[PDB]
Amino acid sequence: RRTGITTEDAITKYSVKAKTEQTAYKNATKDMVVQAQNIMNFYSVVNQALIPWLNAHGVGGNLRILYRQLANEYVKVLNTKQSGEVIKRLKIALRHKYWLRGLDEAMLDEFMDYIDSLKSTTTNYIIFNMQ
Amino acid sequence: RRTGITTEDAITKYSVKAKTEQTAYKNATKDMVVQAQNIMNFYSVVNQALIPWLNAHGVGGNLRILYRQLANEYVKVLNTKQSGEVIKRLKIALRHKYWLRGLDEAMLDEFMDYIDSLKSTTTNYIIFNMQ
Amino acid sequence: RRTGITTEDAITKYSVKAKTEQTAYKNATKDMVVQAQNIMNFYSVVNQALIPWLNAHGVGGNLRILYRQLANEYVKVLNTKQSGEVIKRLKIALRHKYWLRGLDEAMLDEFMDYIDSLKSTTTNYIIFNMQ
Amino acid sequence: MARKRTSKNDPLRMYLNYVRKLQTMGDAYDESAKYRIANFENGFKSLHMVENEFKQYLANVIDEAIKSGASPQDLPYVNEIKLALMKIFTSWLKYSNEKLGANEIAINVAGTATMTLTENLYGTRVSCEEAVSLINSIFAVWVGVEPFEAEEREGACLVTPRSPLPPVPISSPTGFSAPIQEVLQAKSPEEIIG
Amino acid sequence: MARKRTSKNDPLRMYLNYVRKLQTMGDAYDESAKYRIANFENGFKSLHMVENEFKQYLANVIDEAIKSGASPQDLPYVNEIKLALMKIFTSWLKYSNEKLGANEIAINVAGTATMTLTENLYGTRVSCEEAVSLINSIFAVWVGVEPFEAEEREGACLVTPRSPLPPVPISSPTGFSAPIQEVLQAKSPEEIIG
Repeated sequence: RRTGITTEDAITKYSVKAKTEQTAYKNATKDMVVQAQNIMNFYSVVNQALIPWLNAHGVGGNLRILYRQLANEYVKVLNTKQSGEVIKRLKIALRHKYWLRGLDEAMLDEFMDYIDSLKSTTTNYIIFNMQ
Repeated sequence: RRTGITTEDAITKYSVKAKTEQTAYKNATKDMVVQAQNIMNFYSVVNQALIPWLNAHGVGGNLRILYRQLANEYVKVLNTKQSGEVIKRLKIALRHKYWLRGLDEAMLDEFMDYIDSLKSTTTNYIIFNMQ
Repeated sequence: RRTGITTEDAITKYSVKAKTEQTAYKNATKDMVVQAQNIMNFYSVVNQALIPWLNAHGVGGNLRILYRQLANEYVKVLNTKQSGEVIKRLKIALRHKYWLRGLDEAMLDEFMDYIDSLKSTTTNYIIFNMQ
Repeated sequence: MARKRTSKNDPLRMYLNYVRKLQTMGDAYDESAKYRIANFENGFKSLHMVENEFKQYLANVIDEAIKSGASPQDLPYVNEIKLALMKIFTSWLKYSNEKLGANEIAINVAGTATMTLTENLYGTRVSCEEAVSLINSIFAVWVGVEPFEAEEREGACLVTPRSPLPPVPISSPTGFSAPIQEVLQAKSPEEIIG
Repeated sequence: MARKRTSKNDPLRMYLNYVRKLQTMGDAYDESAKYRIANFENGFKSLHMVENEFKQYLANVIDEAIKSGASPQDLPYVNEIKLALMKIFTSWLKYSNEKLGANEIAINVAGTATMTLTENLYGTRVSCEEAVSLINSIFAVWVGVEPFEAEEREGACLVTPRSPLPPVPISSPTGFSAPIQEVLQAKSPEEIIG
């Protein structure tokens, strides 16, 4: 396929596919039931490592989300299968980015030293089983 | 058959064959079910050889695709049944082509030395079985 | 029958026979099912002898077809039941013809020495069986 | 159409895709009839005109050779040798029917000349040099070129071109020819079109 | 389309989502027909025009080379070498069919030139320098640039650009072309539109 496509062609696709995309979402519910426990695995392995750190290092209520933004982006980079040779660069990239959004670096050096216990989350939960 | 054919004849074929080509796609779904696991074999044998190299040699997130462009074109040339006497020429052809799209040759010499562990992928998955 | 026939008579035949020729093609499908595996025999016995030669003698991707033009015309001359006393003439005829279409003779002498392992392909696959 | 993605040389996939699409070929042919008939209607005229022009100009060249005092046993050209010369001229019709250049037509017709004059003039009283002189005379009548130089250098005869060759002076039209009864029984021009 | 959230490299999820959506692809194709046909209607003309323009300008350049006294055995360009040159010009059609800049077109066509002139001119009588001179002559006919410098520096041939390349002088229109019978049999313009 190309790239360069007009504004009308994409709108024409999205408008005419409405019936098929909703009758495909109706089957994607059946598929989502068994695959949805990656949510449970994700928040288990993130809260089990961040609730003691945030809770005992002294950060407040509503800044915990900004720290979750940092940790969640790091876990996304992890479970797209990317090991330490890219992580040693994306750690200082994320450090500068969330310093730029108003955090304090006396928290950030300790937090970037802390996030090496977060790992990959998502697995597969549908086996083939031809029998 | 010839080659030289007018613009109207090809459009006349494609416009009048719509009913038969869609009722042939409806049977090609049944054929695609068992043949579609060449996708699984392909990405298994490509990721198993490229995820450690890309992951430990230090390349980023969004350049991994350009490296996949190189490796995927090499695997296509492989599984059209073409062994080393053409590969010893297409390696330097692909080296110049993806150098021309902005890569670095200090990556390319090591990567062209690396891609000899990629091999053919596609097999057949429908047996005849007259009984 | 004669030969010399007007332009209108042939067009009159082809235009009026449309119903009978399409209802004969509808039965020729049933006949084609069992006879179509001469395609399989043909490409098996041609690829099994040409893929190592083309693949290890160094010829490229898109010239393999021109070599297939030569080999396929030789296999047609074979399986119209024509043995060596005509082949010793048609080999040098085909050598001059595909030299004239831009090949190199340092490939052609070795290739004409190579094509004596190609033989006839087509068999019959419908037995009578009066019982 | 072909899969247009990769070769994937495997004969069993070939036969199995053929068996899969035999349940659609039988209807696509019935659908294809409606333009099949008109394209043959205005495509067969080129073949029939080039075959009549070959018959006529071969007869003229042979009669001008007989008027020079030769015998009709010297130059047979009866049934199969005329079929050979019609093979080379019909391949000239094909490579002119595409929009090919002049020398590409010349060398493809030279290759077909090599194959044809290799096959069917061993054992039949007619040397290759006389046949190639006859072909050059017919092209001198048609377009006035005389392009082919030949040799009997090996056991077969080999034809190579000397000059580029023009395409056939016959245009294949994109008409939609209607009967005279449809013209006379109609009431309006748009009834003939529509 | 893709999931657009994360990569999640796992082949079994790929095959399983494909098997899940095979019960909807077979109806989405039937729905897609109604704009598929019109987009091909006004998209195939660009291919057919650029292939005819290649045939014509290659014929002109080859005939001007023959008028300089060369032989038609010196420069074959018959079936597959023309197919190589059509590969590079059709990739030029693609990268011009997007709204890309000049040098981006130049280096993508140079990469396709590298791959094509690497593959199919080993073992066939035509050096790479003559082919690249021919490509530069055809671009001198079309847009008058002559962009590519080449080398046979290794066992393959390598093409690199010297100057930016303009896009193809052919516009792909967004028409809705109606038959002449629909024009004549109608009673109003809004019956043709509506």
